[PDB]
Order: sequence, then C-alpha cells, then structure tokens
Amino acid sequence: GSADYSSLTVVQLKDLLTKRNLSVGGLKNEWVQRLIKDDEESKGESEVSPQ
Repeated sequence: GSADYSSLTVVQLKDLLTKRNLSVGGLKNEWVQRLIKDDEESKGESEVSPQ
C-alpha cells in the first residue's frame, strides 16, 4: 500500500482529510481507510470523476 495513515496521527489524518475535501467525521481507522481510498482513486495513474 502507498498510504499508511494507520500509523500517522489523528491530527494529520483529519487535517489532510479536509485538505482533500473528503472529511473527518469518522475516525482514524476510517480516516486511513477513506484516505487510502482517496489516493487509490487514481490507482497511481490518474484521478477519476463521479460519473
């Protein structure tokens, strides 16, 4: 995996979270999950659109 927020901090996780526009209304574990999903949305190639 490219992301390892699971080790990061709740402050950095939620900070970067809002930075992505996703959110933080969840939790650290859920933050790393949503983040990992956020970065994975590009699969290391290119982002996508909600269509």
